[PDB]
Amino acid sequence: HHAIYNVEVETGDREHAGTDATITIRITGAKGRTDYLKLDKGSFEAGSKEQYTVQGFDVGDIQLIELHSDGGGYWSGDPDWFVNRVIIISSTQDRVYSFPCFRWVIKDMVLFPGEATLPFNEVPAIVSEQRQKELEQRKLTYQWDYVSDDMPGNIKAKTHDDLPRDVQFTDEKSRSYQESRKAALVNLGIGSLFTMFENWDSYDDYHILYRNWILGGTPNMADRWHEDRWFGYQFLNGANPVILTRCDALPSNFPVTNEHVNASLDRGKNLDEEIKDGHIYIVDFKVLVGAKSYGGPVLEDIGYKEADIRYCAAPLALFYVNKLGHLMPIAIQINQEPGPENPIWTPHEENEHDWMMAKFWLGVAESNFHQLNTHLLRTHLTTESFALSTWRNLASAHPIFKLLQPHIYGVLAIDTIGRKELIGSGGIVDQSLSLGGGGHVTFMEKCFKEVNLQDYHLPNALKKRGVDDPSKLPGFYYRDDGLALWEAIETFIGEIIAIFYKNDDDVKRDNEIQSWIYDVHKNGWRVNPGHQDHGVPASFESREQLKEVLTSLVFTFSCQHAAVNFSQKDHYGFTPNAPAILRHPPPKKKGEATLQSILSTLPSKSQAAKAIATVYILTKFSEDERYLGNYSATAWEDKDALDAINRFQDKLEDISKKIKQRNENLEVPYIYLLPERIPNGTAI
Ligand SMILES: [Ca+2]
Ligand SMILES: [Ca+2]
Ligand SMILES: [Ca+2]
Ligand SMILES: [Cl-]
Ligand SMILES: [Cl-]
Ligand SMILES: [Fe+2]
Repeated sequence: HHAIYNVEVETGDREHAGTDATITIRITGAKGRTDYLKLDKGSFEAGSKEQYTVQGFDVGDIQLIELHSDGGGYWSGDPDWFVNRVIIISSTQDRVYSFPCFRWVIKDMVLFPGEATLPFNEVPAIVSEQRQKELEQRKLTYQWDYVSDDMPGNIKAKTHDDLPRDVQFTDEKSRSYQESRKAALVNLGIGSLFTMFENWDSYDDYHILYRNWILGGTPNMADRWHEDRWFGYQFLNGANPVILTRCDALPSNFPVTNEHVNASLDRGKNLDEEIKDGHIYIVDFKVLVGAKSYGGPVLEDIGYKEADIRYCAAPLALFYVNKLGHLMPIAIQINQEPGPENPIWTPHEENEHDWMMAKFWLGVAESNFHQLNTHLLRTHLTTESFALSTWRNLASAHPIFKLLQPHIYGVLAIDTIGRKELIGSGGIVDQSLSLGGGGHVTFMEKCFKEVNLQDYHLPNALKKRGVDDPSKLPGFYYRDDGLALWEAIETFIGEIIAIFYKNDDDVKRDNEIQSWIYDVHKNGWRVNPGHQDHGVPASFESREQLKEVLTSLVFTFSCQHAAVNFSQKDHYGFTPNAPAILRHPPPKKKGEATLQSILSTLPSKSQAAKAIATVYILTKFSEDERYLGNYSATAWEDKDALDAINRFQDKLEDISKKIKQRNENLEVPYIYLLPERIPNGTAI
């Protein structure tokens, strides 16, 4: 009683997926196991589907398989082998066994047939043993490390190439990244020569700086940045749509009166009435107090007491929804502590240059807050903790591992690269931000102390901010598109949960999902001295709770990151629209600003050029990117999971059509939350 096994192996299409190592396969079932059988005839190229017929002991019902690679011979260039799937038919069994993989094969790989399972679901003992062994190994490979006591946990890895191959960039992403860095150096050098002796004379001089870059079009604020309406617009639909809140009373330290702003109001009501009516909005950049900027200045409540010396601010700014539904800037106080030396500036300044300068100070605060808090910390660095916990704690056979895989990809890679090339001394931030030079890390630490997982729940966060009423605050497309996508992701995730978890007891009994959240709770977002609670539960008690955390996480990896990252070309491409460095301290009296003093405070030509270069690198989509819901490289087998995926993709298609229809009637289409433009993950 031998059996004949027909074995088909599908190698992934990605670069270097293939192998010339000698490959064998051991088959285990109810009756025993075969020896390692050779899969020897023909090549294993990328994208190949290769068939083998091997004979051995009849194992009966197949329960697991083991692939072994000899790691190549002397001439083998890249023996590591990326395997999509193995399909086996045994001559003795009236069944097709399907073993999804979608992971790199180094020397040994154990695979199980059929649908995903929770750890307590009934399977052969040998399957449970192998599952436990996988997780033991994961914990050795995937280890916690920390920038400081005040930063979320990251993966331990010296450089990108020290990362497990499963979490490195694909070669296509590495090429996209490395080529972007080369192109940026070339464009910077050519632009430097071209503008070398230019007398930087006017705001329009900065337009030259994006001209020799492939950005996907002229920044859409280039022609309108100087208009108060479009300045206001970007607090809803630009790169940092996260800080504006409804103002139900002026802060005590921001003493704006009806006299300051009455000339801007246009619905027939005074400031107090407009506040009650829900048409008054505010930003408060208080968190920036104490920030250390390059060259040494330290920000105080009052502001500040040839060298590269940079400045920031902690402003408050007031906005008004006018009768046409436009969000208009109506008052700015550049720093926190009000008085004659830190007054209230309005669009009605006697000296028009004073109002423009006030707007630039608001923009510098916004840029440093956006790049470091909204983007780097609150997408990349904080979600990285969850990516790491997924690898540490969820088995590859776990349905939530399968769900998260397409979404967690990239973040470990880019952050590992970034801990050198973006956050590191001399790096991207140091050249392009006021807070570069070291103050940027302290600032992220300060922000992290306040981070709560509830912040990542879009509907709750928009409601908390008072920005979710379209009748009071119209024209807010980040909200509208974000909420549509939140709902689609939440529906999908709930349907997936319902397939594998039949009730709350199933969640409670799932030791892997419990380990997963506890690892983040205890080791990931550590509540350390001086930290607020981080809102990370120590355990899961229900399917609804599991859904809310997964939805928050998936939405952040994909949608949130896209909205605050890929919006950067339009926001920052024309430097005066959004300066990230200022070179002189703020005014201590009114009447000082001239075009010339403004141009000397704004970023230099080369500072501006480096901001553009940075944006170019951080916004480059890889040629192998997969966008939201594209699950072509996922390990699902369950028919009901496949159906839930179908419904999700169809819903995303409907959302995409609705967004395009909405956009065809907009002066400035809002495109960053189209599903075809949202990567599954945070990869750049
Ligand atoms: Ca290879
Ligand atoms: Ca072949
Ligand atoms: Ca399908
Ligand atoms: Cl055998
Ligand atoms: Cl499955
Ligand atoms: Fe990013």
